[PDB]
Amino acid sequence: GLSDGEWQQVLNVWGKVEADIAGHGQEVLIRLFTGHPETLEKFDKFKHLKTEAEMKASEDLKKHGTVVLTALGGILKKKGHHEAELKPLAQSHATKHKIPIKYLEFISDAIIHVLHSKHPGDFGADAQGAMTKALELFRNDIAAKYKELGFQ
Ligand code: HEM
Repeated sequence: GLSDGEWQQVLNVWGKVEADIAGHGQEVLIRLFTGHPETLEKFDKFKHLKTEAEMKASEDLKKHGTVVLTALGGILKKKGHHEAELKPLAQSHATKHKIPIKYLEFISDAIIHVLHSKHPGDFGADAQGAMTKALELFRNDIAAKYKELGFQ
């Protein structure tokens, strides 16, 4: 649960992402894969990537970063009223992709890391607080659907 002022911060931060969605999405995925190499094994289409240079050169990885962040941005713009948008993603990630909730924690922290890396000094303490709460709400509502499905 976020206040109006916290949502305002979230959507202000998101404007930074929307200026370069593919560059942000690429770096989020690279931070996830290099920091937590077990996550790469969930992607049949990226498991061939052995080095970060290959990851950086992959146009399909940048494409997938755009897909991921476009979906997250659509959820964030709902300011918590995201049941219809979140349900299909929870279902596909539990039943088809088999993504443990832990990996959603990993990517949440990676988003925070990339924002500081690309906007040093321009991602203030209030903005980090609000973004973190929004990603926690997203993860918690996914977790509720995972529990319904019995997925661990
Ligand atoms: C911010 C969190 C994330 C968002 C918004 C997101 C969004 C999406 C979307 C929109 C798709 C395509 C449609 C679908 O299959 O449902 C997708 C595919 C996928 N997601 Fe996620 N995702 C997230 C986190 C992750 C994480 C943490 C992993 C694994 C570590 C992951 C693994 C996958 C895989 C394996 C696919 C299928 C890729 C393919 O072969 O084309 N997702 N995701």
